[PDB]
Amino acid sequence: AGDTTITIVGNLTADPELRFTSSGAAVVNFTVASTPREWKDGEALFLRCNIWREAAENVAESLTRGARVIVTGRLKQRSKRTVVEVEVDEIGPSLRYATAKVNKA
Amino acid sequence: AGDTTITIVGNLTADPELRFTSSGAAVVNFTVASTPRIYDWKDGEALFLRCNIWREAAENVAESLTRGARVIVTGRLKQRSFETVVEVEVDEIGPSLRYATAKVNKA
Amino acid sequence: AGDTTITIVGNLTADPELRFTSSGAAVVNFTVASTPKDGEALFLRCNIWREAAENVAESLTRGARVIVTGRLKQRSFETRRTVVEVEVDEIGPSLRYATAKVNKA
Amino acid sequence: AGDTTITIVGNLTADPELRFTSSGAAVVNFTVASTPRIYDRGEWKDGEALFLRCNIWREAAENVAESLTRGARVIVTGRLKQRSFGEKRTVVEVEVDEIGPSLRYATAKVNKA
Repeated sequence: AGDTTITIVGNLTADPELRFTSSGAAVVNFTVASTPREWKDGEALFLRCNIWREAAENVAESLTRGARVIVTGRLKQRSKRTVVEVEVDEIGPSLRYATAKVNKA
Repeated sequence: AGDTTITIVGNLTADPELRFTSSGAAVVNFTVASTPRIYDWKDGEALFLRCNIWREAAENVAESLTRGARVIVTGRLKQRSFETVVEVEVDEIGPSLRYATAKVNKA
Repeated sequence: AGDTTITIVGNLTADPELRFTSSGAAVVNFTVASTPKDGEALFLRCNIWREAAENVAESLTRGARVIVTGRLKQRSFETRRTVVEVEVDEIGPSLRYATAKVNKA
Repeated sequence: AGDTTITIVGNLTADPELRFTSSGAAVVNFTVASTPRIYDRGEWKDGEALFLRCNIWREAAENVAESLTRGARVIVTGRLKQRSFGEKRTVVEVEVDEIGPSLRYATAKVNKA
């Protein structure tokens, strides 16, 4: 029934925006700034991603603005206007230019 | 220096419209209607992704595909300026033989 | 859990191997030759079943350029090992260098 | 011209193994244990574990060695290569492009360079 999956590597434009909903389900919305083609150049891409629950909490606690992340999910369309968003499936900080102490839970 | 590659499986919303550009390069723009099936089964809302395929690959698509067609599309996400949108820079495309057959003609 | 999905583009090394089971279920096994002209060819084995399998067998032939999606799987030939295969989910002929007449079912 | 990029999510089977080469250029080899969760009747079912060998080079390799440990849940992107390991057997590996720790079950203190 058709589907989509995407992987992107980019930087958070700002610190993780935490909130909750009527359930008590943790929601974070953040944008990844990715610029294609380090040599040459592209035209910056801004993708909005949404991550939910446990994962959302951990994201908020761990990542900050400018952070270089690796994101996976599907594409989703927002609502007379449409916008493409990412239903984050997994996300983590790229260890290409950084280190991290990891804490299991 | 991030980057972003995507793969989608959908149906063309309409026959491929072939066009061109200042250089000569054939250009085809089309939309893929993809409807993800969720956990609960449930068929969540339809997605409409615009895809651009250029040069020869574009020509072949225009010749081969028609509306309704179930396709398999790979590429990268790109933004065009508003005042914006997300589009696919198709890298490869082809008709999913999940519900059909095809007579393939190399060049 | 874990994401083991993959998409690949290559050519079929040979005409697809149709075949059947006690059930009467169709199984095709074929190999995709992909070269990452920086290279060194990669040979992935792919298995596709039922209806889709039948369609492939009828449509595709050796040398064919295809677009394949599925998950990596690991199979047994464990002597003195394990091999990686693709559980094809969707497959089509890449229109990059060819045309095709579609005919839905 | 072929496309062999892949993304996987799994857990390191063991602590990252750092080593170098003729150059002094760093190299890490590790394995990711991924187990897909297959659906039939329905009801979840796991399914046979996959073990993919990944190689990551240079500064990224150093960072990995310093940050990650065995059991760690990672997100790896890269390309599949074939090498030559019945006498000369062949084995599919990942040329890691980008890697990081999945924040799905954990937090991390990130520190740039």
